[PDB]
Amino acid sequence: EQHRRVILNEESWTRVMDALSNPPSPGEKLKRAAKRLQGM
Amino acid sequence: DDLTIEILTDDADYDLQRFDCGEEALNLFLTTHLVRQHRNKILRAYILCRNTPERQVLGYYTLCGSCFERAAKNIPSVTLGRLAIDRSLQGQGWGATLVAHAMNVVWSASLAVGIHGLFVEALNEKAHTFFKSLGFIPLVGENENALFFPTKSIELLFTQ
Ligand SMILES: CC(=O)SCCNC(=O)CCNC(=O)[C@H](O)C(C)(C)COP(=O)(O)OP(=O)(O)OC[C@H]1O[C@@H](n2cnc3c(N)ncnc32)[C@H](O)[C@@H]1OP(=O)(O)O
Ligand SMILES: [Mg+2]
Repeated sequence: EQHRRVILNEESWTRVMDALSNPPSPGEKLKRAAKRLQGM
Repeated sequence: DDLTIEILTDDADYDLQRFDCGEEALNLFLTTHLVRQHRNKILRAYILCRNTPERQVLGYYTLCGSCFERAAKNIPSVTLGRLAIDRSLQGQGWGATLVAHAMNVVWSASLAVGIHGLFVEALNEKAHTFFKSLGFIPLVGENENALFFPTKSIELLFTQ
């Protein structure tokens, strides 16, 4: 049972709930990693 | 490049003994536990290797289906439990590409069955800073060593 059941505290829960309603815009670093993945 | 990213292939042999990412726990996991756990369906192992018949592993990641719940509603997700990059390839942007490859797998699976997000395990502070630079949302208290990236953000990355 290695991180297959995330039992979130109320604050950690809201962070996720909020990440789903307001999804982060992919940053410049992540976009670079995705450009590398394209060429493979 | 010579390097490729693939799911471990069940009937193949990999060069693993030489691997060193600078953390004994990850090295050990690769050279003694990764193959048995993948084959027993405990986790899904993905390998960054040289694309030669000798197949020299230079990095890996693990994936497992999971679900987040709270205390006193459930969300079905995927967890990246382990990520490692061999010393030789460090400072070359390979670790992030592995997380991006991870994100493309999780996205694909959401499109097929319905998965809402990607969770990650950050055991030390150096990793915590890594996933945060990739836009992972840091969780608090009991969930300190976990960060989350929604499927919708993953979708944006390969769609935008
Ligand atoms: C903890 C200790 O003191 S040593 C123990 C080591 N710990 C671990 O291995 C734990 C697991 N490891 C991790 O969390 C991560 O894989 C880390 C911390 C090892 C980072 O691995 P890296 O592959 O070096 O990171 P990444 O894939 O982003 O690329 C290396 C860096 O070069 C940069 N980079 C990106 N693309 C490229 C490129 N094409 N060329 C050159 N540099 C690049 C990135 O900005 C990246 O920054 P980072 O070092 O802040 O991550
Ligand atoms: Mg690298």
